[PDB]
Parts: sequence; C-alpha cells; structure tokens
Amino acid sequence: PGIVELPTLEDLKVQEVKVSSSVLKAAAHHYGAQCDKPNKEFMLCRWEEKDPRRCLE
Amino acid sequence: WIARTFYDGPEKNYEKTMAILQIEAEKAELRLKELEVRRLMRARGDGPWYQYPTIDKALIDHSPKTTPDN
Ligand SMILES: CCCCCCCCCCCCCCCCC[C@@H](O)O[C@H](CO[C@H](O)CCCCCCCCCCCCCCC)COP(=O)(O)OCC[N+](C)(C)C
Repeated sequence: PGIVELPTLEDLKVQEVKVSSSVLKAAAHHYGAQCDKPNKEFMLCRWEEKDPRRCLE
Repeated sequence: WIARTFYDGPEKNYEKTMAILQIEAEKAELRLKELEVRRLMRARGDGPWYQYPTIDKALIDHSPKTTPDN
C-alpha cells in the first residue's frame, strides 16, 4: 500500500570529497572546530526528521 | 384454642410468600443480566472484565539511538 518516493539522480549530484580516511583523520579536529555549524544543523535535522530524503540540502 | 396457641393468621404466610417470591424473581433476573453482561464483555472486551494484559508503554526509551532512523 502506497508508493515510495525517491529523489532523482539530479537531486543527489554534488561535488564529492575525494580524500582518503587518513587525510580526513589528520584534519579531523580542525575540521570539527571550523565546520561545526553546518554539520550540527545537518545532524539535528537528521535526528529530528528521521528521514534521509528530508536532509539533502 | 389450637389456632390461638400454636398457629397464626393467613396474612402472615401470604405476605411472607410474596416477599420470598419477589426476592427470588429479582435474583433470577439478576442472574440472567449477569450472564448476558459476561457474554458481551468476553465477546467485545470493552468492559472491566476480561482485560488481558498488554505491553506497558512506559518501558519505551525515548532518546537518540546512535542512528537517526531509530
Ligand atoms: C382436652 C384436650 C384435647 C386436645 C389435646 C391436644 C394436645 C396437644 C399436645 C401436642 C403438641 C404438639 C403440636 C405442636 C408442638 C410444636 C409446635 C410449636 O410451633 O409450638 C410451640 C409451643 O409448643 C409447646 O411449647 C410444645 C408442646 C409440648 C407439650 C405437650 C405435653 C406433653 C409433653 C411431654 C413432656 C415430658 C415431661 C417429663 C415426663 C417424665 C411454640 O409455638 P410458636 O412457634 O412460638 O408459634 C408462634 C405463634 N404464637 C405467637 C401464636 C405463639
């Protein structure tokens, strides 16, 4: 019953981050210190909406 | 002399019988009503009787669960 809605591929296109795990780990502390606001906003939206399709932006 | 010493009047027995009949009639109608109420309560389950236990909802943990999608 019902139809599952899924965003199209054009909605999921974005410039990915093409660095490895070691590169991320080296700057992990500074990345968390600098990029805290958007990451926290996304995390709060993720735990509040409980839906991946509501947090693409 | 026998009637005066050992027995009473007809009205005593008459009214005692009326009271007994009333009591037994109320008991019978109450028994029928109880049977019907029991049948309805067991068939439906909306009354205080036949309330089988369910899972308490106070045991549920309402907190973030390390995963947004629960
Ligand atoms: C010339 C005479 C000709 C006729 C003779 C008639 C003989 C009558 C004797 C037979 C008596 C038996 C019939 C009824 C006995 C029990 C019935 C009972 O209901 O009556 C009780 C009373 O009965 C007596 O107490 C008991 C009768 C016993 C007397 C018989 C005499 C011989 C007995 C032998 C005794 C042994 C002695 C020792 C020998 C060595 C109490 O009555 P009660 O429930 O309140 O009624 C309420 C209504 N009121 C308010 C109007 C009163």
